[PDB]
Amino acid sequence: EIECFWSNIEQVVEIKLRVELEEKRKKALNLQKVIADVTAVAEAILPKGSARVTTSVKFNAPSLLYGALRDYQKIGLDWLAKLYRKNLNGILADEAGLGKTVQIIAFFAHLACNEGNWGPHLVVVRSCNILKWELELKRWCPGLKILSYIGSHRELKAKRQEWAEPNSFHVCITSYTQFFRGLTAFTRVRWKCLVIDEMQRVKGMTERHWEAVFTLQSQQRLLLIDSPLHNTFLELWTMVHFLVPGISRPYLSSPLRAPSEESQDYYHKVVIRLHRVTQPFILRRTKRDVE
Amino acid sequence: VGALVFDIGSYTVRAGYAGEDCPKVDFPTSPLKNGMVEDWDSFQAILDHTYKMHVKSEASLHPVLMSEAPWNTRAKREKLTELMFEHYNIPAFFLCKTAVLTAFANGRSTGLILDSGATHTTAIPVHDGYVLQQGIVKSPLAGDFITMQCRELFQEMNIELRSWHNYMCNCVIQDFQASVLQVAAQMPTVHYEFPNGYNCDFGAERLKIPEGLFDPMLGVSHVVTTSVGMCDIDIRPGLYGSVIVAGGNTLIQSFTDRLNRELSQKTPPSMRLKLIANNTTVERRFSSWIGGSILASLGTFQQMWISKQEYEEGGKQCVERKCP
Repeated sequence: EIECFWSNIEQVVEIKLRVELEEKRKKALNLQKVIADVTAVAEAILPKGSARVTTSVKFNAPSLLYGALRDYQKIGLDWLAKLYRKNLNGILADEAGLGKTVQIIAFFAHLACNEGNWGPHLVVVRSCNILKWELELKRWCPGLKILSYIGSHRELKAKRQEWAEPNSFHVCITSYTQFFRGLTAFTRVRWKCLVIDEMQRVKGMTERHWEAVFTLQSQQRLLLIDSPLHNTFLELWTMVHFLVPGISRPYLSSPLRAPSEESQDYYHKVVIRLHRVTQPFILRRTKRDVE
Repeated sequence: VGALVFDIGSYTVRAGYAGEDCPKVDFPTSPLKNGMVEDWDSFQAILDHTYKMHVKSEASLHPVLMSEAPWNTRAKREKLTELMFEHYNIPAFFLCKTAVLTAFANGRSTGLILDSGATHTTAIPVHDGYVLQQGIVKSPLAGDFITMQCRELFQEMNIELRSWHNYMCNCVIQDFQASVLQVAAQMPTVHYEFPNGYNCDFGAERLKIPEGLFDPMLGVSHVVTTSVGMCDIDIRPGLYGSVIVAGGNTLIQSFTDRLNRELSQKTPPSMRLKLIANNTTVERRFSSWIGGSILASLGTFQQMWISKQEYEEGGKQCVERKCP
């Protein structure tokens, strides 16, 4: 009889499964309702090429990463660890199909207990692109506290209100429509690990959104290079300041705007700066090396 | 006709319906000094006081279930069924061990139970819903002992710590325990105030008083580790991963915690020893009543009681036959 009401409690368990299934159904229903400092340091540190799988990974899969790593994934993790260690924003340019997400999740779980490094990291992503990336984040790191940013303006505002709090959760996220609705709401905290991807094809990149993408507050920032950064002034000298903040020139103090001819010469000096800042962080190579 | 489930525990009586979560009446119990009915008339009277004053319902209507001590003697059970059916004329009856209900309250049939009441703290390993009488270990280092330490440690403080004053005298030493007693070595302490306002800086007394049950006689850890020794050989791993605690007397700060350490360092480290943390007073105080309330409610309870019928066809003998 004990086994019998344990059976009835097991039908309670299947009722719980019904509750979870209805919660996923309601997920669908609501979704329907819905100068060269960092440069030189990265040149020295970031292992690349033959040093993409064979290096000194002095920080492997952390305690909080309940998942494995590819050798070059471990190396990206180690480079990110040093990158924060040296107060650096850095680009993680592991080619797509090689698992940038594994490196980023491992770095989220590693930039952690020790310093207790807890700013709700970040990932700047698309509304549609947030889903799979967050799925991976919780897959490899089901322990790291995370917060999502997609939903009704009520839910989005509630999430935004709790972003300013430091140590609140490991990882923060942001889409790009709510970026229209959250333009200056993402420059709040000096996030301990900021990450930018998909910024390239953001709709309506107005000067508003230009800047808001540019000078997000961070104690660290990351970037994913699906394709090497581009020969457009704004985006990439941002990516540079991003890479080299705290410089003698505050970002909004941009030295001459527009690519005029004289501004083209000043921009060629800035392009020397540009290449030197961007190259060190491009761990970009084909599957052939590290398939 | 909602089934009534009463706990007649040594120091308080927990009473209520099967379908309700809480015993609607929890009042002080005495005719249960050793653990079983010492005074049948006083026992019968307090039961009478229960049906009429505590629940305001005749016993003749609702089905009734009573819980009894694991180590109790049979003669108590035969007489209880004799007294209960004859006097109250209930339609259906049942008897279950308090330890069994706790394991039922904790939703874990196979387990080991630690509880304490008036004068007694015991260890009872239950397998497959069956109490192993041979495995039971009964110790005197109950809550009363610790409170008696409190009372003496209050008398040495020379505070002014008819029967009601004794009830007050006993009530306070228990109330002090919950607030203060935790298991110079204690650093600055609480400022607990008596109703009249008297108090003191209750220092190491909060740490030394609880230590008696571990070291005043068999400590609680010794009570249990031996109990499993006395039981079967191969089920012992099951008990260790299923140890439970119940009883208001077990409500001391870091009590369950210190128990985990004492056992973790006494059991083989390889063992999967685990404690189920029903440490809340409400959990502990209700644990026995909860199991009984669950038991009566179920749809197979409809065949498990000793109906009034069984008692006409057979006398006291049914108790040993229907209740494990």
